[PDB]
Amino acid sequence: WIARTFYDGPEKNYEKTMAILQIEAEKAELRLKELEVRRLMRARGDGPWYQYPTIDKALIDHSPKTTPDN
Amino acid sequence: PGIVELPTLEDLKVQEVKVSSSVLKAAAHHYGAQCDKPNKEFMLCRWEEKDPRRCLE
Ligand SMILES: CCCCCCCCCCCCCCCCC[C@@H](O)O[C@H](CO[C@H](O)CCCCCCCCCCCCCCC)COP(=O)(O)OCC[N+](C)(C)C
Repeated sequence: WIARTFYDGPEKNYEKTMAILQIEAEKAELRLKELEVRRLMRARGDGPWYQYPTIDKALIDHSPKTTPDN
Repeated sequence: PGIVELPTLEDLKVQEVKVSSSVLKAAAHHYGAQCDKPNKEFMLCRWEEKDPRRCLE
């Protein structure tokens, strides 16, 4: 009576634990991947992150400048 | 890095104009009216090449 009224079967806890373990394992591998990606991006600078600003080339004046040799 | 090339003195020899600034100013308008084509060609070459060594002729 106690088992029927207050508790459930072992399969419920078993599968819940499996789902939780899978979720946490994916989270851990994602954290490692994010750390590695951050390290590589900061070391190289070829990714969208750590793109420090540079001088815009649209500000340059392309016209004769009173002197042929610029 | 690299060697700067410079034309020899024989390439820079030419019959200079030995008149003063006042003489040039007196005929400046007529000089510009008459000698416009070679001067404009030289000026265009000067602003296009951006190199004095490319406009001696
Ligand atoms: C002859 C009898 C001998 C044995 C006597 C046994 C006595 C048992 C009383 C002790 C109860 C405490 C154990 C569990 C309480 C909470 C556990 C909880 O999970 O159960 C809830 C149910 O518990 C009851 O609602 C609460 C128990 C309280 C009743 C005790 C009686 C005396 C209380 C005094 C009240 C005061 C009244 C006013 C006084 C003036 C809901 O369960 P649920 O999470 O959905 O489970 C889902 C699985 N399903 C689908 C199979 C159901």
